[PDB]
Order: sequence, then C-alpha cells, then structure tokens
Amino acid sequence: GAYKYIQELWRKKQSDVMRFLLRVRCWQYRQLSALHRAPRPTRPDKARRLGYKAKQGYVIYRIRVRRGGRKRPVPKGATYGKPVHHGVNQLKFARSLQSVAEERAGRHCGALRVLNSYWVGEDSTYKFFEVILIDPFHKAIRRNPDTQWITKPVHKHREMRGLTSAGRKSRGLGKGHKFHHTIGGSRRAAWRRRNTLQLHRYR
Amino acid sequence: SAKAKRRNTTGTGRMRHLKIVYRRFRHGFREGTTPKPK
Amino acid sequence: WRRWHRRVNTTQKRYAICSALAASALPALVMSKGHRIEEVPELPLVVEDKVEG
Amino acid sequence: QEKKQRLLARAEKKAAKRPPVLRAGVNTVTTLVENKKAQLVVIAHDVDPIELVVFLPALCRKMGVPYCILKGKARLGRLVHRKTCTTVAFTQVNSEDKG
Amino acid sequence: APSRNGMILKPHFHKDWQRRVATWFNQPARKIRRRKARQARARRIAPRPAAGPIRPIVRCPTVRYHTKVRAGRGFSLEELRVAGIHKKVARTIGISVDPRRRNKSTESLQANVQRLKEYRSKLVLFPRKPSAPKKGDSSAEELKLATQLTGPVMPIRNVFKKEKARVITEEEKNFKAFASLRMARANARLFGIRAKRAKEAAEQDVEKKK
RNA sequence: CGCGACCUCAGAUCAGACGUGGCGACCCGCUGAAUUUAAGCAUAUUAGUCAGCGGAGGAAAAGAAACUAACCAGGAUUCCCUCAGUAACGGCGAGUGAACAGGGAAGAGCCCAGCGCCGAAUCCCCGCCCCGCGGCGGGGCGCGGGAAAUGUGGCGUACGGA
RNA sequence: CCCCGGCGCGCCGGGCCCGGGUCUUCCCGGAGUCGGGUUGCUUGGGAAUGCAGCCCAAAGCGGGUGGUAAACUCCAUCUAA
Ligand SMILES: [Mg+2]
Ligand SMILES: [Mg+2]
Ligand SMILES: [Mg+2]
Ligand SMILES: [Mg+2]
Ligand SMILES: [Mg+2]
Ligand SMILES: [Mg+2]
Ligand SMILES: [Mg+2]
Ligand SMILES: [Mg+2]
Ligand SMILES: [Mg+2]
Ligand SMILES: [Mg+2]
Ligand SMILES: [Mg+2]
Ligand SMILES: [Mg+2]
Ligand SMILES: [Mg+2]
Ligand SMILES: [Mg+2]
Ligand SMILES: [Mg+2]
Ligand SMILES: [Mg+2]
Ligand SMILES: [Mg+2]
Ligand SMILES: [Mg+2]
Ligand SMILES: [Mg+2]
Ligand SMILES: [Mg+2]
Ligand SMILES: [Mg+2]
Ligand SMILES: [Mg+2]
Ligand SMILES: [Mg+2]
Ligand SMILES: [Mg+2]
Ligand SMILES: [Mg+2]
Ligand SMILES: [Mg+2]
Repeated sequence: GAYKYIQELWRKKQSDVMRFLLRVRCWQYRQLSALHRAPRPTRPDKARRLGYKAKQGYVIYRIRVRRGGRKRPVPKGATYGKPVHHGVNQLKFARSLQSVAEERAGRHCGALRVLNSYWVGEDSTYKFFEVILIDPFHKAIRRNPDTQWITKPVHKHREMRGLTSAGRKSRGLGKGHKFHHTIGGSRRAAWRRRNTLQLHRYR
Repeated sequence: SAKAKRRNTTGTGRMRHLKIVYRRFRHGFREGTTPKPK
Repeated sequence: WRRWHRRVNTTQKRYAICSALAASALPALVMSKGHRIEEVPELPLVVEDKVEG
Repeated sequence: QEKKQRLLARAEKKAAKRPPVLRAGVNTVTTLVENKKAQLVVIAHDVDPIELVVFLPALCRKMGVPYCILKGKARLGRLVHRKTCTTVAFTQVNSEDKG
Repeated sequence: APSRNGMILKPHFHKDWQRRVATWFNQPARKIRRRKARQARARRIAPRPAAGPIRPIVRCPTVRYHTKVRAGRGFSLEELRVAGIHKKVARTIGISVDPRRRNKSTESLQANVQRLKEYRSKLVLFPRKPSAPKKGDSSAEELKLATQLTGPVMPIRNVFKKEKARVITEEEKNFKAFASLRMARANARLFGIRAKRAKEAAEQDVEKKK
C-alpha cells in the first residue's frame, strides 16, 4: 500500500518535505532541454493511475512550457479593425499548458502514441510536465489485448486532436445543463446542427 | 485559389501508382497467386 | 431546394380515386377519353378470376 | 533457474512447507509493516524519487517494527537478484538464526 | 420598410444559410436502406424477436406525462433480483438491463416483476448443443413451433380502470373541492412563516414567564 | 590506486522496427477578420464565419452520468420530429437564441489505477526441433539474454467487490 | 465454366480447471485537481454557460449539481480530476 502513502504525500505540496523536493527538482529540470527523455516516471503512482505500466514500450518525456498568457502576434500591436479586437495583452490561449506540453511531445515523437501526462513542477517561468507515450509497434503492446486499442490508426496524434485527458478539457464536453455548447460531440457539431436549414421535400 | 489547387492536385498528373492501386483494390489486393494455368 | 414536392390531403386523394372510378363506369366518359369500347359487352367490365393466373 | 528445479522436483514427487525468505518491494514491505507481520525492515538510503520510502521510517516506528537504513539500493538489489531494491523485510527466520 | 398593418418579422437569414442547406432528396433512399437493414438483421438473429430485447414499463416524468407509461431502457437490478434472474444472464436471453434505474415505489417494481415472469413463461430456449438438451432448455415439441416475433415484445399499453356509476353519497356532495384547493395552496404558502411566528411567540411568552 | 554493482547520460552505417509527404467532399483541434446590418457609428451583427495552421478515418467525434429532474419520475452517445423563433441574450435597438420532457432511427456495454491475495504466478528477444508459412504465428526444448519488487500477470472496479 | 467468400461437420496438439444462493468477517477509489479571487475570451446562460492565464488552494457522513448573490437548515441526485 505504498502508492496510497505517496498519493497522500503528494497532496501536501506546501509541507516542508514536498516543498524541498519540488524546489530542487524544478532547479534540476531547469538545466535540461525543453524536451528530454526521462528514464522512469518521477511520479510512479500518478503515472500508473493515468494508464502507465512498467513494461517495455512505455516511455516518459519531460516537457518544459513557458508560463503565461498569449500575446497576439501582430506587428507593433496593431490589429487593424474595430476596437473590440484591439487586445494584444491579457489574451488567453484556448488550451492548457499541459495540453501544449503533450502536443510538443507528440510532435517530436511522431512514431509514438501519447497516452497521458501529469504535473511535476513549475517556477515563475516554466511548468514541467511528464508525458506518458506508448510505442505502438512493440510486441509487448501489440500482443496485449488491453492495449491493442491504441495501436489503431484512428488513435494517431491524440494530443493534436483534443483526445487526451488534458486536451479534451478545453473542448467544453460533459453531460448536463452546463455543456449544451457541445451536444452532438463538439462545438462545431452543435453549431452545424443548429445552423443548418432542414428543407424537407414536403414542406 | 481553388483554380490553383485544381491545376496541380492528384489526378492532373500521371497517377503512375495510384491508378494501379484502384485496379488492385477491386480484387482485395491479392498477392502471390496467378490464374490457374492452361 | 426549389419545392419540387406537394402535399395532398388524404381525404382529397381518396376523393380523386372515387371520381375516377365513378367516371370509369360511364360509356360516354370512357369513349370521350379516346378508348375504343364500342363493342365491350358491359361497363364496368368484370372478368372471371381465372385471368389472375 | 532454481525455481525450475523445485518445480520439476515437485513433478517427480507428485508422480511418486515454505521456508522463510526475504520480502522485497516497498509495496510488499509496507503492507507487512502495517500488518505487524515484519520483524526487521531494511531501507535503501538513496531511493529516488525519495517519496517512495520517505514515509517508511515513520511508519515502522509507529507499528513498532525495527527498521534500519542501509547504504545502497544496489546492494539490496543484489540480494533479490535484481538491479535495485528500495527495501526488504524479514518476516520469519530459521531457529538457528533467531539469535 | 413596414407597410400598413402587419406582423413584425425577424427571419434568421443574416448568415450564410445557403452554405448549410440540408435537402431531403435522399429520404426515400434512407428509408429503403434502413428497411433493408431491419430485414437483414431479423434474418441474422432469427428466431429471436426482431424488435429486440424486452423493455420494462416506466412512467414518464413531469406532471404533463406522468399519466402515461412507456417502454424504459432496461429492467432494474432490483426487478431482476426479485424475479430471480441473474443480471449477466438476463441479456443472454433477450432481457434488457438498466443498472442506473431505481425503484422508488413497490407498484412499479411489482409491475415489472410480473412482466419478467410473463416473458420468462413465453420464452422458448434452444439448447446450446442441438443434440444435447440441458436442464432449462425447452422441449423439442415447442422448439418446432418457435417462430420469430414481430413488433415490440409484449407491447406496453395504457389501460384505464373503468369505474361503474354509483349513487352519490351526501359526503361527496358536501365536499368543497375549490375551497379545499384554495386553502391547500394557502397552507403550503404560509407553513414556514407560521412556524417561525409560532416559535417566536413561544420564546416571547417564555421570556416573560421566566 | 584498482576492481565491481547501481544511477544519470553519451556514441555506433550496431539487430529489428516505426514517423515524415500527399489528398482533403465529409471529421477533430486551434487561430480568426472585414465587407455587411444597425438607413450614421464605437457595443452588437456579420461570426466562431472567410482566410491561416495542425491531425485523422471510412467515417470521425461523442459515449455508458460528479446527467435530467422535482414527476406516480426518468436513465450512455449520436441522429430525425417537436419543444421553438420559445425560456433567455441584446446601444432590451438592429438582431441573436438553446435545453428538459414527449414520439421515433439505432441500441451494447465495458476496462484499469487504487484497496488486497497469490513464491513475478507476467512480458520481450535469441538459438535448436515439429507444424504453418504473401497477416510471422502455435507447440516443445535451452543452469540462453533482458525487462520487471521505483510492481508484470490472474481475481476484482462503485451495478459493490473479496 | 472459373475464382473468392460465408455457413456447417469431424481429427490432431494445446489452454480453463471454471458456477449460483444465504450467512460470517473484511476492503472500497484518480490533487497544483476541485474549489475560490481576478483577467481575457466565449455562451441564450442573465451578481458571471463554457474555456484559458495568473494568484490562492481543499475535503472525506466528503465532493459536485439542484438557472438570482449570501448565511442557516432540511431534502433530491450523482460520484469529477
Ligand atoms: Mg477562440
Ligand atoms: Mg472513435
Ligand atoms: Mg476544470
Ligand atoms: Mg412602400
Ligand atoms: Mg542497424
Ligand atoms: Mg451601417
Ligand atoms: Mg445604408
Ligand atoms: Mg460606413
Ligand atoms: Mg463589433
Ligand atoms: Mg460570435
Ligand atoms: Mg477555413
Ligand atoms: Mg495542413
Ligand atoms: Mg498527415
Ligand atoms: Mg485513407
Ligand atoms: Mg467521457
Ligand atoms: Mg441516450
Ligand atoms: Mg408555436
Ligand atoms: Mg451568435
Ligand atoms: Mg428528449
Ligand atoms: Mg426503435
Ligand atoms: Mg491494482
Ligand atoms: Mg459508474
Ligand atoms: Mg473516475
Ligand atoms: Mg475572440
Ligand atoms: Mg458573444
Ligand atoms: Mg436559488
């Protein structure tokens, strides 16, 4: 039951123990490159409850993403339009920094399949995420029925289509009165349905 | 430029390999067999 | 998406089937439709059910 | 290797008791400590991430299980015929070794 | 511009609606495609009922529809438990199961339990191996007569209890439906405030007392 | 000093694999105007639309409730009819604008981590023998190599489970 | 007249040594996530529908929802990351 203790310990992120580990680890992650293959999960309990298994064909990558919002990439701040669209600062990006992290791992390792990721550190400038990827051609993966699903071509670049857990959170999905925007599967699916004129033969 | 996309899209050229795929598809991409000899 | 199709009420469609049948049993109307029925024994013309086979 | 010989010997015996052993793994040792079934817990000094065992010394003390810290997770690895081991535990010993 | 009397209209044609017009000329084609798949499915699963698994009886929510019963999604685990059908075995013999649904009242529960017992009585069960019958399998004489059922299985209907005419009693004549209705609304409206006023008075009187 | 484990990290035309580019009607993720309407115009509208970027598949996405309700209750997702130009939003102007219930199309449900028990009971690769071999797998044998106690496999997952 | 497929029936070598009910004793959950403030966008969502950045930062008869902000109190309904 060690994973029970570790999970609870990683909930005390302002304790003396955990603050010391986060601070020194963030320092160490900061001296490496923005994309860096990790030898093992820094968080074995968090990794495994996100689908990671300790077998050949599962790999970890540590991604560093710059913190903060999204500046509008217009020259000299000119947007050339109406005042409603003059904003340059204080704009936010539609997707989380964790999702950006997974996309940067998924794009680099185009032959792997991103599964999930998790938080490992941050300072004022960077957030650090470890991404769980799978090699879809290792026979430890192809011959396991419980992981054959992610070797299918329909699961190529999940992180790049908002399919991972981090990515799908910015899509406004969910059941109930809070998520009417995406009835039909997505915002555009709801829009097309609500904006298509049904002209029946007999009308 | 829709006009520019149809000047150099798939089909405008030779289809050297794609049009043999279209023929092979109709027989399930069979390989390693021949019609029964005379 | 021109409106190519028309709804006709069922009661009126059946009305139209009844008028067609009533007008089909009158020699004057059938002759006035161009049919050569000057020697048909009777109108309406009923034939035995053997013909169905 | 020698599990194969034990299994084959049982096959011959079938045709014609568990001795004490070290318990390895922070998950196995943890359950044993909580159950008070462990007699002595040996913990590697250089487990990394340290959170894997950072709680174990305090847990053993709460349960009254004697524990020690040893230099080298590789030395505990060599005991269990693996590269590394975070911690091991004695649950039972033979009578000649009780002292 | 408006012209004399008329209605004020706000057509929603201020977008590129012609880029998203859905015509229905494929409607006959869809009807033939769906029909051709119902038939091909009925042949595949024969002699199992073409409609599908038996569905329970449920009451429609809200006050506009709670007078009607319709087919639900699946039988509740309490209904299946009372009828002695294992929940994993239920689907294998054409019974639909809904683990989400709850049973708040007994009548609805017992209505669906009798439904399951009646369905179980009409079930003709072919042995897994044709040549080797087993304990629960139907007899060969009733396997010959087995035929595929069309339409929903044991269709659900709203049946009304006819009440015959009876002599009106003086107690029903003296009942005041409207006065009763108006006073019932008022009591519900003032129930909370009346108790609050009563509680204060008790405290108000108690303080003088002691 | 030397030797040996481990950890972290390197170089190999190392053995065997895999990604790249295209097409893009339909699909998913971003980013994203201004003509235009408001008889002016700045919010608003145009419009989450054009343009731009990324990623797919024969479909995609979604999907088995941290749901709807407030009923005598329903019961994953998607689609059709209706709800409904309605509740609501809006220089409350111009304009915009869903959901639940109800009737249908279809209908299918499941799996981990965790908590535990099982002597790691698990997996990959090499070499030899039999079978198959244009979808590279089945069985047998190796005091063959590695992975894996920093946790593989079997039981089991909220409908409870052991 | 060719070929491909589907559906059936036997042999060989393997794998499984498989379930229901009633009691008894035990066990049971996803965190820089929820939630809150603020900013920007977005929605019919209006003392703030969804999303995102920064700050704060959980609990365990708890947590979320219960379309008007908030305290107290019952209820209903689910079980997020
Ligand atoms: Mg946007
Ligand atoms: Mg899919
Ligand atoms: Mg969130
Ligand atoms: Mg005029
Ligand atoms: Mg090579
Ligand atoms: Mg104007
Ligand atoms: Mg004008
Ligand atoms: Mg102008
Ligand atoms: Mg504007
Ligand atoms: Mg808009
Ligand atoms: Mg475009
Ligand atoms: Mg592109
Ligand atoms: Mg591509
Ligand atoms: Mg393709
Ligand atoms: Mg989901
Ligand atoms: Mg549904
Ligand atoms: Mg109306
Ligand atoms: Mg709009
Ligand atoms: Mg509905
Ligand atoms: Mg139907
Ligand atoms: Mg487990
Ligand atoms: Mg559930
Ligand atoms: Mg969950
Ligand atoms: Mg915008
Ligand atoms: Mg808006
Ligand atoms: Mg309220």
